[PDB]
Amino acid sequence: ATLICGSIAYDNIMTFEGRFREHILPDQVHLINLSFLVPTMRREFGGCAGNIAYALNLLGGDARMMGTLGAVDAQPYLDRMDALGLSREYVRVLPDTYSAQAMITTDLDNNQITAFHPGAMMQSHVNHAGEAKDIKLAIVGPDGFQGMVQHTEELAQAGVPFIFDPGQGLPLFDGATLRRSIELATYIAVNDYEAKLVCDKTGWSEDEIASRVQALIITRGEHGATIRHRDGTEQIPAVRAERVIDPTGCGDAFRGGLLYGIEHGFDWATAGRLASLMGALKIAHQGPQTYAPTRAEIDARFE
Amino acid sequence: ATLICGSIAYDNIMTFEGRFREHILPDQVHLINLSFLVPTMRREFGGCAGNIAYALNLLGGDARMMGTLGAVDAQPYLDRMDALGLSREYVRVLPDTYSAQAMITTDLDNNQITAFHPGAMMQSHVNHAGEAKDIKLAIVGPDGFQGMVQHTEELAQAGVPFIFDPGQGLPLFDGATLRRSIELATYIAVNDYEAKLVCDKTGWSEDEIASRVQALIITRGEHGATIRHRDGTEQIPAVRAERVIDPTGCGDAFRGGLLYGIEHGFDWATAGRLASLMGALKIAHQGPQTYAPTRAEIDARFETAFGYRPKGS
Repeated sequence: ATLICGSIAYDNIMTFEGRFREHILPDQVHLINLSFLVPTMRREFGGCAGNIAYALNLLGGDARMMGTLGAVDAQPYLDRMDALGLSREYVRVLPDTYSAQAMITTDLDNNQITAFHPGAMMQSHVNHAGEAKDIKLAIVGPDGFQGMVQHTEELAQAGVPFIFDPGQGLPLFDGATLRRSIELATYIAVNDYEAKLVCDKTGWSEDEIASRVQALIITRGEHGATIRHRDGTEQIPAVRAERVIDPTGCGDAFRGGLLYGIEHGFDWATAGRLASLMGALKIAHQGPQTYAPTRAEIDARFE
Repeated sequence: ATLICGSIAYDNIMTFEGRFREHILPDQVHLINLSFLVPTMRREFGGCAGNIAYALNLLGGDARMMGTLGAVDAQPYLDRMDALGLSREYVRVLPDTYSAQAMITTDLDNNQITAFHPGAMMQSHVNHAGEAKDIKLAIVGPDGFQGMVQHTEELAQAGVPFIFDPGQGLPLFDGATLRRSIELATYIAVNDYEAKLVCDKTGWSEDEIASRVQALIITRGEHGATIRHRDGTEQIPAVRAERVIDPTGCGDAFRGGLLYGIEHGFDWATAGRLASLMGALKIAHQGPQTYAPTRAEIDARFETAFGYRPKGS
């Protein structure tokens, strides 16, 4: 099985049928005390653990989420996991906390207010990667900082091969902990720019990073991807999209495709293309987890 | 007893370490993209019926909440009403629905933006206010619109005097329904900007509104309140808060006090003062229902602010 260590999040998408600006009051200190009804408040399913697990599930793989939700608002995702046949074993629900979530409100003129609450994601380290069962492969993506660090350590202790994917959590890393995570890692995935940040932060050249992992995966997105291994470098081409609707989640779809390749028999040339294709399949849809290709639709679109 | 019609909600209170006034200006033209971190979210018992009931209950009144909750998450609020000695006869719980959820963001100016996910509140008209027994007085506060209008008509038909408190529900009213609600109403409570809205929407002046009820009560935040009744106008002084912690529920705490004053035969000056005190007692604590003054404390604080002890006439 594949142990997907990452954050589990909701995006609450809210619409204000009105205009924010018409609600500043002319008080000595500008007053705003706006309340508005959101009867069609949307629940978008997110977080990288969720996104990748969803992508690995569609491929026919066996995905195991290790992430933390909040008891205040866990049920919807728990319900969704069960209906998708996803294991909830390593999904810990913590009391008196909210799940990781963004609140996104747009008015009629398309002005936006975004509040992110980290929530249950900041206590993801209560889930210990090593103390599991039947894991052949993992991934560590963006999560609460402590969780990310602990997972890398415990996955190595247990001897599990794992993709280190610091993602948007990369700015929290210093020279030393980034250097440490790379050595313990078996693979690493980043985009072209993050690869550059990693070089700049570690003080190691790309060559030096490569020698410390079985593969270094650099996604260029719309210009494709690259996979640097022992024998050399695969040049993964970009997959032609049906349409561009929402780029949000493509990276995680790409990873879902990638993790299927490693766990199964596929070489880096096929696995890299599998990844690429997953990124193109999600983009033609709104949200991270709305695209739902059947497996036969994936291998037909592969050839 | 006093029937408290209004929303029952869980408040989800977030802090913005900044000022909305710095990012939302009406003279500006660019697309707003305010993005911020909310390190803390506080879950609290809220909703206008809950808050007003809690306040009336603190004073020793008999508050009967009439509102709807959702089955998926009603339980802790029900357990709380039991613990508070608040009767649930008129609280109805609806299957396969969430209770109302307020997503409240507060900034360093104590300015607020609320996204209100009504859920079970949208079904609040499953309650019939005209069937409530032993009711001598009522408030109709912010709720699902259909429920608001229905409570209004039913309480009037049954001859129960009521305060019409449209509050955040006001944009849901058109002119004719607003006018009709006021005609049916015995008292109106609004804040100062809501009063202007009522005037603009009804086409009535504040003078004309006042003439159509026993009292028009207008709250002025930190400047206290105005009560326009048949025999003059009372200007209610603010109570300086012991400290300013959380404005959520201040208006409701005020309504709690006002309702107590009306039932125990307080004159408008004394009723408004008590209302104004409850507001200040509330603000010194986090959450709309965290404050728990004794009746003795309420009384001592009233005298300290106003110069006499509040008495029924």
